[PDB]
Amino acid sequence: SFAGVFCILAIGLLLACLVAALELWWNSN
Amino acid sequence: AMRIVMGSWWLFTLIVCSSYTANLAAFLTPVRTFQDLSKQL
Repeated sequence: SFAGVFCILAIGLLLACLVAALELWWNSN
Repeated sequence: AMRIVMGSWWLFTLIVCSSYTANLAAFLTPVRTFQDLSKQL
């Protein structure tokens, strides 16, 4: 409530990093 | 994008469900205040 978006935010930034990780997999291959 | 879309419908879920019980704050709670000092003002 005060932190309802807070706990889910870092989860979303973890999900954010997987995309750029696959794009670095594309920058390697 | 398909991945910050996650952040979209979740706020479309969360904030409306978060909008909920403040209606009871408007709903539930003549006199309202009972202190000797609070009625001085």
